[PDB]
Amino acid sequence: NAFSSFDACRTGLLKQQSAAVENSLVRQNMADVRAKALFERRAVLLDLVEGK
Amino acid sequence: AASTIPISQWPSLLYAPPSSPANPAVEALPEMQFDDLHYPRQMLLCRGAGYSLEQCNRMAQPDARVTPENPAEKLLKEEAVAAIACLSQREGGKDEQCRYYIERMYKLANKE
Amino acid sequence: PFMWRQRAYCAPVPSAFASQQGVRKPLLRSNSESLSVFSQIPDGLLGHTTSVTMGNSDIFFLPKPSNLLKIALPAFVFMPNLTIFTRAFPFYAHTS
Amino acid sequence: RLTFFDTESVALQSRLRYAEKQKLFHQELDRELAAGHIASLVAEYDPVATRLPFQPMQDRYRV
Repeated sequence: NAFSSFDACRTGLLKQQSAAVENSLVRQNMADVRAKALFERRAVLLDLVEGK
Repeated sequence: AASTIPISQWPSLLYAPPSSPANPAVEALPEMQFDDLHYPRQMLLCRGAGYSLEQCNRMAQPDARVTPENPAEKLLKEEAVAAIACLSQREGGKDEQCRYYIERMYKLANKE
Repeated sequence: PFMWRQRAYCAPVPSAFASQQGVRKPLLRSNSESLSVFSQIPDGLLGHTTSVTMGNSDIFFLPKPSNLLKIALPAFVFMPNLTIFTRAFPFYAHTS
Repeated sequence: RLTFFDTESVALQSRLRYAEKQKLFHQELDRELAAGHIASLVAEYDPVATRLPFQPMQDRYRV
């Protein structure tokens, strides 16, 4: 009756860790893609810029 | 008369406060509880058991480990209802219009 | 073991967060050791420091020239005479 | 004196062994508390942040 609760809390922590890893990966990848897109936009704007 | 309480006497001030016209139950102050971990812990345990979020939210229940209920609400029920009726009818007991019921309750609860 | 960011006396020393250093010294130490005297210093000569004794230095000598004096001097009574009226002492001690 | 009239030495030796036990106990206790403080940081630790952009994650950082 006590090992049940212990195992429940245990599996909860494990699931927390897995979900954290997955969500962090997703967020990181989205941010990196956005940064790359911004870099390309800046490249085209520098090709279009004018002055001296 | 009411002298300053230094910061070192605050822990005792919390569980033995000075007298006031509206005092709390000092004997019950160690029994006042309100768990901020109730629902997080419930969800964690259920998800570890293997249930889904919807099942967890349907099985969730509010915490019973809260501050106990006042026994007066069960012992002085009729007198309290009568006092509340008097107040509702007499504008909150202005100019001592519910003194009757209030004094009956006070006597019942205090006994000199 | 409940409020770590608020209880710094129970926290590790800053040399522990550094990840760099026969037998070696321990890598993990706490600030709570400051509350012990012999934590870091040794206990050498611990129960032998109260044994280093030095003698007193008073000399009880004073010349007693009585040829200078020709009169008696008053003297104190230090204890009651129990050799006389021994049996009644508890009964007459409070009088004068 | 030391051969026939000494018990303070034995008493002090016993007390000093007691003191050694006490010292080691306190030391281990403080070490354990500091270790728990450090363990409180494993929750903040995020092994995905070690990942380089557009590269796979390494099991070396305890996936």
